[PDB]
Amino acid sequence: GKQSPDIRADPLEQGAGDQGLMFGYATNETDVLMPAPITYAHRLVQRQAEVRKNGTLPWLRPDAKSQVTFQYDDGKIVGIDAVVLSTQHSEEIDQKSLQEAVMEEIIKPILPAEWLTSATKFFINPTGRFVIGGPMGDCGLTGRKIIVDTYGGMARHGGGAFSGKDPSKVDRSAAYAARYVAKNIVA
Amino acid sequence: AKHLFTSESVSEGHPDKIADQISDAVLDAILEQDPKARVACETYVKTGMVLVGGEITTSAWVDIEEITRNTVREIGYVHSDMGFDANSCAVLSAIGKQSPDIRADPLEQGAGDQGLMFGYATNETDVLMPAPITYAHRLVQRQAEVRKNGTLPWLRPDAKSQVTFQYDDGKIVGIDAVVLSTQHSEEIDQKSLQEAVMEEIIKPILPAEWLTSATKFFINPTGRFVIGGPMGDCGLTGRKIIVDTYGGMARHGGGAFSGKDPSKVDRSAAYAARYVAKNIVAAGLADRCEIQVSYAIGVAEPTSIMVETFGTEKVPSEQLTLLVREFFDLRPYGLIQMLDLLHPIYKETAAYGHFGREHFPWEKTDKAQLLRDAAGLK
Amino acid sequence: AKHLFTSESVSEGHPDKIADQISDAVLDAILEQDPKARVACETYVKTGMVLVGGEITTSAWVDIEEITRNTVREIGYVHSDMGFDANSCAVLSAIGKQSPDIRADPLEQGAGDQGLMFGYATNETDVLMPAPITYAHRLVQRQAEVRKNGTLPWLRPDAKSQVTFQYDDGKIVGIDAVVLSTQHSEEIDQKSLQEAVMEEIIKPILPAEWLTSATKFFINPTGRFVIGGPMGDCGLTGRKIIVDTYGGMARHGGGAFSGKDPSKVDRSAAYAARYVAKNIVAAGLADRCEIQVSYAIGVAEPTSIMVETFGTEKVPSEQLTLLVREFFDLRPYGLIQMLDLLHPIYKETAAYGHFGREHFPWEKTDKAQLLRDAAGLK
Repeated sequence: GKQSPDIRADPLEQGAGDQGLMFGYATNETDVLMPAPITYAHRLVQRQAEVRKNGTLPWLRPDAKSQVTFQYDDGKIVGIDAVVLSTQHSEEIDQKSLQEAVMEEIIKPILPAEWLTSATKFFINPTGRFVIGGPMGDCGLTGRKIIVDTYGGMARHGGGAFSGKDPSKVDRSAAYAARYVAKNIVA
Repeated sequence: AKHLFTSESVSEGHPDKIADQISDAVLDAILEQDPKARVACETYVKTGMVLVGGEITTSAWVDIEEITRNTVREIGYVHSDMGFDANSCAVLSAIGKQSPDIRADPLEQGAGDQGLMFGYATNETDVLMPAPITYAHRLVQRQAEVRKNGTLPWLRPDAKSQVTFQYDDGKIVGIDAVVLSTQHSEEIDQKSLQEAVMEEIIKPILPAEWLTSATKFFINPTGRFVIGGPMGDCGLTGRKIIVDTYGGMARHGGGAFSGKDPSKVDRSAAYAARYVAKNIVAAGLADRCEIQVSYAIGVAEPTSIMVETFGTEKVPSEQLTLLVREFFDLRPYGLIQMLDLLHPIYKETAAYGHFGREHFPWEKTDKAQLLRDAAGLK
Repeated sequence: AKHLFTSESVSEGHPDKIADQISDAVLDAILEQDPKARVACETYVKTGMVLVGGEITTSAWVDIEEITRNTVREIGYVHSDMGFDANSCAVLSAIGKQSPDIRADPLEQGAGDQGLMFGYATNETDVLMPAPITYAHRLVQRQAEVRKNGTLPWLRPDAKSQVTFQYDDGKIVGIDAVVLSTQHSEEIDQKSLQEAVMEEIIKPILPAEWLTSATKFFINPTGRFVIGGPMGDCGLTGRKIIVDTYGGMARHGGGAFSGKDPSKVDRSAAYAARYVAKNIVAAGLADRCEIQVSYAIGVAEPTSIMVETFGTEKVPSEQLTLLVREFFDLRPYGLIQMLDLLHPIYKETAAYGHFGREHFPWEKTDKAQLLRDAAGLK
């Protein structure tokens, strides 16, 4: 539903267009001042898209999910306890060869080798074949993945979705601003 | 160590809560006929249409349009002057129904999908919930109660609340700001609305000792609120997850609840995590407890279980994790068995929070005594 | 040789006519900016939603939702009590817009699609149209006129009419049955509605000498008609083609008009066929004339031209077919050039028939004198 913009007070005195809660988080755990588990979770799926697009593994398909379980000890990471990488592929590739390729080409280049011990458990497509996915597999709505966007489970969240909102709405800009002040305080 | 904490809640007339109630109304209708059904319902609510979609694996027959119109009609949208009419709105169904199939151990079923679930419980309140979210729910719940019983006939379903509590050394000492945006009819003037809302909603709910002269009240700060509901803003299922569980007081896994059958760990495990978190606090093991359970799709046992007591535990932390694994069966089917979730009781849980109301299966503290004896606290 | 003939018409509030007006309102908006655009708009109207779809090849920017709401609002659907609200209805757009491309003879362009087009004209009426369809349109048009100007404020947009004429040796001698179903408000009682409709609609329109005692009037035969319009029944573009052109008096090719730009022969050739049929009758060549033009997609010249005079021709039939080819350029672009169809004038043509109203380019009898001289009838 498109409308028409209208047409003298102080611009900085504009009130918030809607109420809400915004949370910003920052920790010196990582270089980019972010929780470690969420960063490496993003690396795996980002690596999957990178490998699929450049042609290293042509049989990959866009849909993919990752899940990394980190083992802390006195507040410091000492290893990785479980890695889950569910990816959509084509019917051409067999299941056994998919696990070998995904492990060697996605998990190995990303995660540090010292964390992956023999006690680490890998779950690469635990169910089986994953050929038809994407929108057909499940419905998709805007703002249903807010936690994986911001920090994962490491930090509290206000509950306001980001995507599809212009900066004038505090549900998005204030969350960016809260992260901005949180990062500067830690930095 | 004074610090202000804020939590908010929305009424059942909010567009994001209409979708949640419609999704769970469909779920409850299916569970009445086929308790073992698989339901994943997503609802999109626009200015004049309701789009109900998802994938259903059941042998039950339900009339989506009849359920949707009845749900909206019960909320109180009866004519277009309110901005949405239940009797004259488009109800499109995109539901894809399938047929259930037909010997191993039922408790060994793997999780249908991966995800993170967080459970939280604190001895701050009687119901073992964060205080700010409970009173935020009270205001919007009081608004619906007053509107329906006829005390204030000029109220309309859509309403939002936001309460800012002033902590001091971890204890609440007052309320710093109260915001109550409500939808009304054009009959009532703005000045009389603020007097009535303050006297009839805020006063009966919030304790009088917290409301001092320094408390700031924002009752419809913008102005008139006549046309609201779906016309004012779009509504989607699962956009209000934080106001459902705990507000901002606790971390959240990111999985929506409404429209999902108990067989999906995105909902049952969150209830189960709250169940074990409430029992640990109720047993006196910790003042605050936070539980994280993680599942991998196709795997029965959780990939990780984390208990956090924020340094308020009466027993060593590594002992608590053993107790959680010993007593509570956290396998995906074990959650259903230990909570009896296969009943049509999810219509009521999609209105003013899934937690804190004692008439729910996951809000029972029955294993609290067993845990206390196991920990040897006498 | 007495025989009863019946024709019917529907008001602009009918669901099948709302879709036609919405489709042509979109067409007129596009033609104002890009006259050479290609528009094929299909509209589906349901209880609370309007779905506008089609393929557009233009460089123009239009707001479909604003156009649709304004069109429905002008009809008179303003609140949900009528069964449909223009301000609170879902307007979904499925329009697929493309970009126009950028040297042969323009008149040699082939037809964009194949089809059959029929044109008809008879000297029975002044406007050279069948009598039953003209008076059927008068009743519904009078109903809208009375409702809007405030003579009968309790009327509502939806209305249908049906008049049964009694012929005798090819001449009308009376009216045997009049049916006028109209939508009203719950305020008016049924008995008073029939007296008002009969006195204020049927009496001023139909000639008094035709309405004898044997004439049967059916004014809302069922009963109350309060909720109608889109809620009562679905509406689609092109479902009322017969009531648009001639009723049952003439054959029809089956191509819908509303929502199609003039470049498509499914609309322009039907206008052109009526144009040549009206001129032949206006020239005195025949009392009744029927023209069929058939195009093959990708071919300029029509595959077949048929003239039928029903044995009422003043010149040999094979001579008429030569005259039609000589004077009228029936190539797909020749129709536009000889009728000046590239103007936003199609909003008015989608309400009470595309034919019989003299303010239309295809209703002009300018080549009648030329045809009469060519046939050598002095």
